[PDB]
Amino acid sequence: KARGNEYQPSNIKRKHKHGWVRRLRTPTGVQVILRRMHKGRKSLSH
Amino acid sequence: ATSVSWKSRTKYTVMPVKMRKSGGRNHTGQIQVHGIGGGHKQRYRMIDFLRFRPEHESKPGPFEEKVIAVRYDPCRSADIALVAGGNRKRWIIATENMKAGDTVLNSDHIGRMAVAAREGDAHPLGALPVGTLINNVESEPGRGAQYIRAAGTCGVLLRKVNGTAIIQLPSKRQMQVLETCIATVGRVSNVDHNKRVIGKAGRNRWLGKRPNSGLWQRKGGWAGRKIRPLPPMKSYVKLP
Amino acid sequence: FMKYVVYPQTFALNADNWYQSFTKTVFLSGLPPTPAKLEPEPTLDITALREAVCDCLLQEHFFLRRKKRAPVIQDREAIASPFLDQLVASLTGLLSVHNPVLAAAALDCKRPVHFFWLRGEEIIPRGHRKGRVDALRYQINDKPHNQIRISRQLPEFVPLDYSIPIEVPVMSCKPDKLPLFKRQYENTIFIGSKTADPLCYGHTQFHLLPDKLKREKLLKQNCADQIEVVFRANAIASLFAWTGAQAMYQGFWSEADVTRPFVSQGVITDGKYFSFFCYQLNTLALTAQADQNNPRKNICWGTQSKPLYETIEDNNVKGFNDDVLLQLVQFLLNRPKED
Amino acid sequence: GADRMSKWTSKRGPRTFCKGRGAKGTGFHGRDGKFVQIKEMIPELVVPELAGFKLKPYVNYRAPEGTDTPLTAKQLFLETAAPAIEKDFKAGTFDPEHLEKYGFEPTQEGKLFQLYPKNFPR
Amino acid sequence: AYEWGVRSTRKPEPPPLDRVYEIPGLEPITYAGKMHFMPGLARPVFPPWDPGWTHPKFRRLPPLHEHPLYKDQACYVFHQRCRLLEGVKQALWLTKTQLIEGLPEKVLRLADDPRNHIENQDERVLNAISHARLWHSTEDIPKRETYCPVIVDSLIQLCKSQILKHPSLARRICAQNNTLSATWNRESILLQVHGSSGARLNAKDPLPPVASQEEVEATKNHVLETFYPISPTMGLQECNVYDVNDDTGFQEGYPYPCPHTLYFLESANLRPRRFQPDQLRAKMILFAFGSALAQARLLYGNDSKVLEQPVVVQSVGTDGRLFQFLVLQLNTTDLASDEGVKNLAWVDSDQLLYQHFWCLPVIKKKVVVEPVGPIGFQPETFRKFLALYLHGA
RNA sequence: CUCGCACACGCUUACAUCAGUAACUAAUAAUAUACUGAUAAUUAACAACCAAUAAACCAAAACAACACUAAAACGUUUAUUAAUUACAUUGUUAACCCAACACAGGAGUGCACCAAGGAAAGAUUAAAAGAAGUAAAAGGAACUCGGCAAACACAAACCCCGCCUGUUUACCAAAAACAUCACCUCUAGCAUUACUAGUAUUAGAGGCAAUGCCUGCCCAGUGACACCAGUUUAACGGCCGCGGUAUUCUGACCGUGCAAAGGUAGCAUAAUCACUUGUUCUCCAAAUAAGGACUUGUAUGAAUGGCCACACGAGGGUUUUACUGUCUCUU
RNA sequence: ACGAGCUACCCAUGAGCAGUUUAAAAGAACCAACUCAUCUAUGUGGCAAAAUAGUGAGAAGACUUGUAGGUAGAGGUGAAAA
RNA sequence: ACCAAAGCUAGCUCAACAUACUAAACAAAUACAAAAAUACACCAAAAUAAAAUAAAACAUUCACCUAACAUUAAAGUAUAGGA
Ligand SMILES: [Mg+2]
Ligand SMILES: [Mg+2]
Ligand SMILES: [Mg+2]
Ligand SMILES: [Mg+2]
Ligand SMILES: [Mg+2]
Ligand SMILES: [Mg+2]
Ligand SMILES: [Mg+2]
Ligand SMILES: [Mg+2]
Ligand SMILES: [Mg+2]
Ligand SMILES: [Mg+2]
Ligand SMILES: [Mg+2]
Ligand SMILES: [Mg+2]
Ligand SMILES: [Mg+2]
Ligand SMILES: [Mg+2]
Ligand SMILES: [Mg+2]
Ligand SMILES: [Mg+2]
Ligand SMILES: [Mg+2]
Ligand SMILES: [Mg+2]
Ligand SMILES: [Mg+2]
Ligand SMILES: [Mg+2]
Ligand SMILES: [Mg+2]
Ligand SMILES: [Mg+2]
Ligand SMILES: [Mg+2]
Ligand SMILES: [Mg+2]
Ligand SMILES: [Mg+2]
Ligand SMILES: [Mg+2]
Ligand SMILES: [Mg+2]
Ligand SMILES: [Mg+2]
Ligand SMILES: [Mg+2]
Ligand SMILES: [Mg+2]
Ligand SMILES: [Mg+2]
Ligand SMILES: [Mg+2]
Ligand SMILES: [Mg+2]
Ligand SMILES: [Mg+2]
Ligand SMILES: [Mg+2]
Ligand SMILES: [Mg+2]
Ligand SMILES: [Mg+2]
Ligand SMILES: [Mg+2]
Ligand SMILES: [Mg+2]
Ligand SMILES: [Mg+2]
Ligand SMILES: [Mg+2]
Ligand SMILES: [Mg+2]
Ligand SMILES: [Mg+2]
Ligand SMILES: [Mg+2]
Ligand SMILES: [Mg+2]
Ligand SMILES: [Mg+2]
Ligand SMILES: [Mg+2]
Ligand SMILES: [Mg+2]
Ligand SMILES: [Mg+2]
Ligand SMILES: [Mg+2]
Ligand SMILES: [Mg+2]
Ligand SMILES: [Mg+2]
Ligand SMILES: [Mg+2]
Ligand SMILES: [Mg+2]
Ligand SMILES: [Mg+2]
Ligand SMILES: [Mg+2]
Ligand SMILES: [Mg+2]
Ligand SMILES: [Mg+2]
Ligand SMILES: [Mg+2]
Ligand SMILES: [Mg+2]
Ligand SMILES: [Mg+2]
Ligand SMILES: [Mg+2]
Ligand SMILES: [Mg+2]
Ligand SMILES: [Mg+2]
Ligand SMILES: [Mg+2]
Ligand SMILES: [Mg+2]
Ligand SMILES: [Mg+2]
Ligand SMILES: [Mg+2]
Ligand SMILES: [Mg+2]
Ligand SMILES: [Mg+2]
Repeated sequence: KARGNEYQPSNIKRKHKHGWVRRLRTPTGVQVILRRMHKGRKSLSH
Repeated sequence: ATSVSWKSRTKYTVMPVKMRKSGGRNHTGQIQVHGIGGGHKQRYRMIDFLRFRPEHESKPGPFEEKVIAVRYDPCRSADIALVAGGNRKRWIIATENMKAGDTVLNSDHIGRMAVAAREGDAHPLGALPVGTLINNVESEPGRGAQYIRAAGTCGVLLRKVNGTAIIQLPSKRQMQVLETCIATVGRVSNVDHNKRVIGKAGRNRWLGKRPNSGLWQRKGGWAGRKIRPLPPMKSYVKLP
Repeated sequence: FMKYVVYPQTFALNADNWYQSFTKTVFLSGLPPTPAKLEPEPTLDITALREAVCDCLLQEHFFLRRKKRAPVIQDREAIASPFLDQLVASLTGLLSVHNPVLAAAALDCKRPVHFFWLRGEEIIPRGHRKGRVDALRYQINDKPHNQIRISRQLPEFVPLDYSIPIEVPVMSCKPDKLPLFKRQYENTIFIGSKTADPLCYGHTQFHLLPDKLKREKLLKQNCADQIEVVFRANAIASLFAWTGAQAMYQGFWSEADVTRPFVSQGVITDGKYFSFFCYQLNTLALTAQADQNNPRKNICWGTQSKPLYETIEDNNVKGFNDDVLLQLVQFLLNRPKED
Repeated sequence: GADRMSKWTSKRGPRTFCKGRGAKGTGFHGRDGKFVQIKEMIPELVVPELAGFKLKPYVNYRAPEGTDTPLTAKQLFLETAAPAIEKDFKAGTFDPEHLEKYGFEPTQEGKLFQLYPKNFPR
Repeated sequence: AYEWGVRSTRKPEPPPLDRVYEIPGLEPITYAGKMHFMPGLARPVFPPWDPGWTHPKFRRLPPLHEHPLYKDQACYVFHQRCRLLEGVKQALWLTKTQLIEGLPEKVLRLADDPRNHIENQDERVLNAISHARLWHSTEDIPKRETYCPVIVDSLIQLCKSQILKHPSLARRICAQNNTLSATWNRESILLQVHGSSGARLNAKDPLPPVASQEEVEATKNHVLETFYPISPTMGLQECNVYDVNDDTGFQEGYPYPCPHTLYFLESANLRPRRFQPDQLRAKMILFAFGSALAQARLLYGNDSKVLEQPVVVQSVGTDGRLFQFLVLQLNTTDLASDEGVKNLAWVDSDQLLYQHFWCLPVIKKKVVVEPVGPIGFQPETFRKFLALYLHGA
């Protein structure tokens, strides 16, 4: 019915989907971290 | 991610072990079989299909056991029976007229004389008369009863030639195996399973059958009444 | 609504005084005045009672063969709890001949006692309800080791309007620094049974101290004066909750203040030591709007700790105190009035 | 959405997430679910006697300082072991096989406070 | 056959060794020098790690044959929660006793005598039942694990209330969780009742024998019924480490030596977790037999002989509302041969204290059809319990 | 006037005290839980972390006495090892979360319906038009596509379509669509991750829809088995012309031709091309509306299923009263 | 490359359905909590990038719902609404 | 008269040279859900580049298109091309 509230916060889900261990457990996430470091991001992951 | 199967249990247990159903999902997570999922919570009763299984290797002779209870099993369409003999109990597939407090004999001896086949007996195909009704038939000696198990289904022994037994399966197909294969005489319990009626669409969901898709598919060449010849005999005896 | 959870067996340093502030009860050292109008009844067998007590000691300490306890520390919980149960049962059975009430009494084994009351006011400091007056609520959920419940109430110790020069200690501080913490759950008033139980009165309570409140534990924590304070707080909380449950089962509450005092006896037992308390509830109007002109105060009579045995060794009891046994005998032989 | 620049601490998590603030553990978990604390694991603060110690946290201002000469291995050897080895060599008693008497240690695993493994906190 | 293990969930086989390790006289180059894994180097093989200093918590479990008490002959242990297939039948076979339906004559005479009754018997029993089922807990419907011990202790206190009239019950004391060990060899089978019971009442004075010599001699002509397909050791724990020692719950010089009554409680919320009445009766038979064996072997000796003074023990099992009473008289010790005298047992079974209890008032068609309280009440079960309690005096 | 207390998840100090608000935030002031500065705070008993290895163990939870089918989470005991010695670490505020906002929206659980929470109106006048509510003479659907809305009623019936409960186009379509029990086909004689820890009374790929009467003809074409013949339509799908004839309308009948058969039973102006407002009867004073009959519908038709039937439906049409501002005609 | 914290469907673990008629916990009936959204009127840069009020259907089941996980685009899932 | 407008600086870009090429800080913790001292393992992996465009369409073809051999000529020559 009403949209826009699709983001229901959850720390466990956030850390299991975009956490550091989740990023590093796959080579694609490692490449994502490499791209963020090359760009100079202050926060690489959650 | 990859899921782990629930069947991690090496030791045999009489008590029902809890099982994790998976609806059409393989180890990857994609649907491989459609129309499965959302069933009722069930436990698994460990069934010993190898009927002739002596307790101790010191005495390999035929052994007699006693039926304790005939109970319902949600996993299969048949009704199972707890049978105790020696120092251990086990679940087996109950035949048609097995009741609580019955005698069961399990033998592998073959002689020139056929044994009077009762309903609870488990004798090799070579020791049974030429035209008996059998179930839980075996492929290779010692392999185990993979074949007939469903409620009310039973094959028929046809003939024994050259140390080799031929049976007729419920699909009216002839199966050739060694005469040493252990089989149980009689029909499987719950013969009225074919005559049961599902009262509503909810009973299918209780059994765990998701409704079919609504996509209308036009019938192809596969559709129609295909009158085929009977397939040739399936033989498992490895001729040298 | 929100309420404090008051624990009888507490680890706070000086919690007896805080419990007195919460309860409006005054603590008097020593036994209450003895009603010397008694008949020459106590001709019992002191030797037989000593034999029974020593047999219980030896059975729960050396005779009873249990499973091999790998921790060599030999925790006194599993050593004293069955001992306390068997001692209570044996004493009740032996003294029931002299006291017919104990035969008709019911013995509760580790059955909870719940009480919930109000005391004073408090302006809400934080939240959207800041600046409004909220009454302080307290709840006691005790688990006495052994309880004795009877049919008729025991007689009072002092009259209803008995006055004491000693005043209740009042704290110029919040209860959260005891420390106490607020919690919200079901606030039940429970005596040991439901209201339909014909035994709406009781006789005596038994409380076994936990391993957390051991004398050696307190000494290692550098607490010597708090050994008696632990007993005082336990008795003050438990007996008051028990008498309040009795009064509110009889039908008295803040606006229906109690007409006849409710008396209570309590025995608190460590692994080795014993202590005895007597509590008399007279006033139940502890709320702010009814305590404005309330002169009556609750009274708790207390006794100092006193050991029963001394380093029993190899099925032989070395030391024994007959005065503790006599005090237990008097507590169990106190009888309701006959009419 | 949620914040990423703030540090991930124990306050911003569920009940099942309870992370320490950096303190060292003092024991383990026993049998009945309780925590068993080991007295060997807690740091024992070795404090000296300051009653007869005639030293103050501050120095006299009129007192002079010194030229910065950091201590080094060669200087320490010269102050400690060089005179002894020199005396032994002059007397002819110097033994290259055994140098333990001059303060040298063959292995570190023997003594209590070891250097390379750094068994002492401070 | 059909192996019950699955290759996907079983422990994986170690990966095949690198091709370097099959070359004779060649030293593989691995990553063990850098203490971390790096591709391109061979997999190092490590010897079994040996913790020269043994740690209690983090060491491997010692094998069973290393234990000093390990013995070759497997003993069939019966512990507290053992289940028996043919409960009464296997119990009788393993214990060598003859079963009797009714309670003993002296028990009946003590029970049916109105003089030994309580002042207000029916009212006190109803009050105890109501307190146990409803009043003892703040919850509306208390659980069986709660109201089974409560009702058992309430009945015990009701029986104790008769000590005023009978000044002989003071010779008894209760006991909780005491180890019982009674091992015997029967028909070349080493059985051992070993474990702990719910509650145990002990007394200074022995319980007089109840079986008469006529019944004892008639027991000689009785034959124990046999079950062929099932072995007598069904449901027992086959153990290889044990001690052949008659260890009762107490040490020597105990003041209350003779066990009077065992108390068993089926305090479990689930029917599968509870015992069947048959299995409960078997458990009581075996535990009373173990206690009687301990007493007989501490009084007379370890020799296998017929007892001129039989040892009689009592037991009560409580499901919460169903009571099973048992009086077992051990008369012989030699159980290897089946041609001798058999022990005796009176098993009074399926005794309902009350039919049903309604914790809440059931309302049908806007009216109360049945009020709060137990529907159906059989005081005879309580009378038998009181007779068992007062059997000593 | 009554959505209040607490906990879980989530936000991080937005919480408390003092001081200031000319301006910054409140959609405006007063002042301040929402702005600024300074100082303090949430103290564990509630919660997180809190044994393994073998063996005895089929007997449901629903007041559980004992039973039903869909067969059902939730446990002890025994034996071997489980550092043994106070006080460990962590969450404790809030008027708060997700919606760009101090948003009439979306939010799990335990308690009671107030003993707790708040204010519809910034101040006037009382124009039109608009939204909401109440009441109404006589009439009582005459208004309108439709009785939509409203109403002092809140009933009885007749048809079409789907058996029924249910699901669907989040955000213009909730249905006559899908699914459904039932009935039919086809595809498989079998082992360690789906199917399945199952074995043809089984498991998949599908069609049509309970039940009752039934499902008529055809392998000529295209598919599928058979590796060619031959079998299959509850497979894809098709089931006729021309002309004269009984006594005038018709054609029982005959001649001839092509086909694999030439549309059987049933129903019928239908949700069924156009002619159509087909003809006739009932209902109304009037009817292209509704229902019942006639019926070549040369483009109806039998599991892409054909016919009736109970119950059912916010599905689509038609009536009888009762009801009323829908309307006469608004106030 | 990143997405199943919304939604489609599953997998583990939990929680809810008060009252009334009924031998019934009958994919029964009335009506609450709860879940959907039939009709109308406002709203149409609004309270709202789908709402409010009135009125409706289900309401012991093919029912809702909390937490965690999985199926990722030449695909997933789908009681087919492309 | 408000609103306003104007500075010359921070710094950037293109090259050349150049040591030879992942800057500084790393006391403690950092791939448990990162900044959380501490327990009997599993660790790991490779299989062509495609198309948008041009040929006025589009199927064969379409340089450069993250692979060192640079410069002056041979030479836009021989050849390869739905030629
Ligand atoms: Mg958004
Ligand atoms: Mg199945
Ligand atoms: Mg079945
Ligand atoms: Mg289907
Ligand atoms: Mg379909
Ligand atoms: Mg962000
Ligand atoms: Mg947290
Ligand atoms: Mg929290
Ligand atoms: Mg501690
Ligand atoms: Mg925020
Ligand atoms: Mg302002
Ligand atoms: Mg501020
Ligand atoms: Mg708070
Ligand atoms: Mg206004
Ligand atoms: Mg107006
Ligand atoms: Mg109006
Ligand atoms: Mg009106
Ligand atoms: Mg009017
Ligand atoms: Mg009209
Ligand atoms: Mg008109
Ligand atoms: Mg209407
Ligand atoms: Mg109407
Ligand atoms: Mg009407
Ligand atoms: Mg029509
Ligand atoms: Mg429908
Ligand atoms: Mg129907
Ligand atoms: Mg769906
Ligand atoms: Mg929807
Ligand atoms: Mg829509
Ligand atoms: Mg609808
Ligand atoms: Mg709609
Ligand atoms: Mg349909
Ligand atoms: Mg049919
Ligand atoms: Mg049909
Ligand atoms: Mg047909
Ligand atoms: Mg064909
Ligand atoms: Mg053909
Ligand atoms: Mg017709
Ligand atoms: Mg029709
Ligand atoms: Mg019709
Ligand atoms: Mg037409
Ligand atoms: Mg129309
Ligand atoms: Mg009309
Ligand atoms: Mg018409
Ligand atoms: Mg018509
Ligand atoms: Mg047609
Ligand atoms: Mg058609
Ligand atoms: Mg067709
Ligand atoms: Mg269709
Ligand atoms: Mg509808
Ligand atoms: Mg209708
Ligand atoms: Mg519907
Ligand atoms: Mg008017
Ligand atoms: Mg996920
Ligand atoms: Mg999800
Ligand atoms: Mg209901
Ligand atoms: Mg219903
Ligand atoms: Mg609405
Ligand atoms: Mg209205
Ligand atoms: Mg309804
Ligand atoms: Mg309905
Ligand atoms: Mg494409
Ligand atoms: Mg697709
Ligand atoms: Mg469609
Ligand atoms: Mg379409
Ligand atoms: Mg082009
Ligand atoms: Mg161009
Ligand atoms: Mg183009
Ligand atoms: Mg290209
Ligand atoms: Mg060419």
